[PDB]
Amino acid sequence: EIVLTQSPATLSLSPGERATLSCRASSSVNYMNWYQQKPGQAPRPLIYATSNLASGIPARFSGSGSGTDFTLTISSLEPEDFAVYYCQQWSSRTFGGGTKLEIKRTVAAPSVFIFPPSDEQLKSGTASVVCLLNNFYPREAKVQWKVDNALQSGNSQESVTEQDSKDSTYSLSSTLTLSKADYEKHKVYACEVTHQGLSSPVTKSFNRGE
Amino acid sequence: IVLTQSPATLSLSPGERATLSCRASSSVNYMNWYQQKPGQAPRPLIYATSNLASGIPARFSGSGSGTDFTLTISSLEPEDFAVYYCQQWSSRTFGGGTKLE
Amino acid sequence: VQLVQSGAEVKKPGASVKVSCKASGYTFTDYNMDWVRQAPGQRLEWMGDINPKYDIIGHNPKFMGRVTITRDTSASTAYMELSSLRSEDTAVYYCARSDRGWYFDVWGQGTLVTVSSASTKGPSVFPLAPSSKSTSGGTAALGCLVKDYFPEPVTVSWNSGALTSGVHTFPAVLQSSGLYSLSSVVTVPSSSLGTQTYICNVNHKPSNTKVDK
Amino acid sequence: VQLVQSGAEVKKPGASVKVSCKASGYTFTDYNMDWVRQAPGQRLEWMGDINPKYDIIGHNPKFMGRVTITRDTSASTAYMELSSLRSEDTAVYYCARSDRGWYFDVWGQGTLVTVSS
Amino acid sequence: GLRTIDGKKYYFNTNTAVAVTGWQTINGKKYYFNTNTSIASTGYTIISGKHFYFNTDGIMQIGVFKGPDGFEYFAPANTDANNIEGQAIRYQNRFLYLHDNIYYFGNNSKAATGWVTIDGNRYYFEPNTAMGANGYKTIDNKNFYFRNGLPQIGVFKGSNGFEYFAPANTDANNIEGQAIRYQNRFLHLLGKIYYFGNNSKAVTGWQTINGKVYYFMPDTAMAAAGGLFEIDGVIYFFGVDGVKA
Repeated sequence: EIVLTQSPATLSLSPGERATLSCRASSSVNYMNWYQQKPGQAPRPLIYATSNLASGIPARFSGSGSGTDFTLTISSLEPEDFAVYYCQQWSSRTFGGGTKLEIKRTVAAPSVFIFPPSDEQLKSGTASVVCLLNNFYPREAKVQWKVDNALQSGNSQESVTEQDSKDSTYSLSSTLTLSKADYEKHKVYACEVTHQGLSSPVTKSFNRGE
Repeated sequence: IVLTQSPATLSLSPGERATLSCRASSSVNYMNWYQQKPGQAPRPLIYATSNLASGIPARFSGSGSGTDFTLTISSLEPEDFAVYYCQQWSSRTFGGGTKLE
Repeated sequence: VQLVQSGAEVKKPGASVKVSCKASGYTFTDYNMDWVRQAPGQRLEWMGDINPKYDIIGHNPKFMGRVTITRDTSASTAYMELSSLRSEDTAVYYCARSDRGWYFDVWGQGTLVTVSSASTKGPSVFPLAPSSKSTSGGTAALGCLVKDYFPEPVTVSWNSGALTSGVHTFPAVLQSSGLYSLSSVVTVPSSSLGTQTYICNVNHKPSNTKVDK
Repeated sequence: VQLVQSGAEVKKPGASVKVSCKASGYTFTDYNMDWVRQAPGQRLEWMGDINPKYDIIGHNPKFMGRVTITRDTSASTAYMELSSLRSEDTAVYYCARSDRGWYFDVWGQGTLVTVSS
Repeated sequence: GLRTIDGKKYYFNTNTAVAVTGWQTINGKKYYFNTNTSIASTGYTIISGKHFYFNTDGIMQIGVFKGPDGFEYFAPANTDANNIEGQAIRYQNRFLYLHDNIYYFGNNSKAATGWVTIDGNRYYFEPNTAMGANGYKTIDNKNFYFRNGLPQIGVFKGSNGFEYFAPANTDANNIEGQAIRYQNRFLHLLGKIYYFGNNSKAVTGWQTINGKVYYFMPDTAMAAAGGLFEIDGVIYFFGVDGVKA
């Protein structure tokens, strides 16, 4: 029965500002435990019961709620507090889906760079083309592969870096992969980038070769 | 467990009543019936007892309880002349059947 | 007071796995041990717990058919055994301790179990050619592509540890082939060939392969 | 939906004939097979039925030592064998389904198996 | 030192000072004596809002025991919200292995009553003790053989002999693992051969079937076949299908 729901999937605020996390339950529950997790680290216990906090937790974090709705709140954010926050009900030991608390900063336009495949890779029967978007914000971006202006929406995989610690930007890598077969008979390889910081789409090209 | 039937051979004309039964020498819960035209494989008619499927007309009314089980055909038809076998599902035993001429 | 779990075991579908949890700094009989996994980026999933004193075990109905938790008081170790592994069992399995039945006080560092038909394979590392500081923007960027390895994890550094500024190592993406692939990049000024030659250091421990490109 | 059997085979007494039944149009592991012998001008008599749990069950004591039934799920096919064959087992062998344990949904074409010398 | 008076335990301590009250630890085992009546609590007993169970001798025991609202889980002292030994706790949608018996608790922390479907499989918890049923039981004139709450498949010994607990859809849309009607035909299961009479019971001992001799294990009803056998003082050789030579 009991399903926990994190009300804001992502929350983008700035340090020094007050923050609120909500965790609404499908039914009436007595207690709610809040956790925390950095990337590459195990979840660290933040709050237990509802109000009571754990050791090593500053007096910033407060916790309160009743019945269906519970709210985790941070009086004043400091650069370290930005992370994912899960809730939990003990009797059923179900977890929420997490709220990612990110650093809000000004819009930042991406720097776009294109990379041709390597020599040793070609002779092996495969060709990988990479498109890189560097130091941009917000995370939302659409990368559109075109091959001789033919858009393929099916042949590519993307990955994105975590928010940078120094300038709070993201970076994205998009890679088009096809066998050496179905490669040499096309000429121009282009990467179309769309982002909130770009007045119009930015396209980076690649040639038949050479 | 052996079951027996009342009519083995039967010669009738289209448009006449047809009643044939199968009696088990032991108390039995359900019974099936199977039609078979010459040359081609058997055809299921009745299952459990008062049930039918696989496209049979509504005139087929299977009935029975305990030992004696009976099949009913309210109206005969020319293309319906075939052999009618009865079967016990649990013991997985059939019977002699009945022929139509 | 810390918990220490096994290392990253890697199995193929249908096999089983043994994860341990070395309780230290307290009376092992006092508390309970909860097992909690986390599929890549997915919400935390609770599997089962054990009471060291009375041999009381409780599962999560999802794993009723396969998970089994055991106990070794003298060794102060907790165990869980997933059997008949599905390809969807790849996750980080954690080991946690209950404080008077409120929250998880101490956590293990997690143990990685990878389930896949793929066989262990080291990466090929390909250069990324850079040449574009044309007019308005001075900064240029290069990297290395770490392709077709298995399993996770890989680490990458630049120039044998010298560089930290501008380095971005991307999370691995899982290919349709069952192999992983990632790229590592670095942003640098006007330097070209003959100046500040950059070196890419790729290490894949489970394959015992070291490649500097 | 249809159950297709193998062709007509005719051999000498003291041999073995393996009849196959190819399922069509349905999941082969949600129902059980079945086999029945109909000798010329004779009643129907049951032989055995395989199950998706690889229990080859129901040998008629008259056929317990003679018969061997098998299953090939990878090909969605069924099989039936008969050893120590005699000139009395000349008949037509049918397959059959089992609808929720009822009445055999569909039957096979019926394989001609006659034995003489 | 306690002494039973008219079927009621009173703890009189030692000095013949007549009575005491409250929680008491008498030889490791913990009692509670009614505050007003000084009687050792017995059965389901509510104390300051928290629930407890005590056996007929007033001894507190941990386990899944029947309360006015259904079976509750009285648990160790650090399971849920700093509970205390033998206190009922909240236990929602989780399995509980206890003394090698299974329990499952629903949305309001109560054990299952009889038949209950849990995430695809059909468990039967004994309505008497709430634990997942083990062995041969009969529900609604339908027979089953349970292991840890789940009906098993196979030839197992029952009240009226060996029954063949078949999978679902094998005989009159039977439930999975329910006993069926199996009359006058052999059965090969897990490499072992069986034979069932007109009463759907696997025969045992020496049985002649179709002009041939068979011997079936008294304990498992499995047919003896594959090699030599010493069935009580005499050596016999059975074939592969169970035919003695």
